[PDB]
Amino acid sequence: RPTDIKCSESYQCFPVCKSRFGKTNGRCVNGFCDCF
Repeated sequence: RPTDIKCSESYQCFPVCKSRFGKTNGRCVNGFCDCF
């Protein structure tokens, strides 16, 4: 899902998502993290 976690780039999200939610990967949609 999309969040409100601000990001400039996708590789910023990926580890945050893996850490926090335990998701497989993350990607920066419209400057906000989308984890999946």
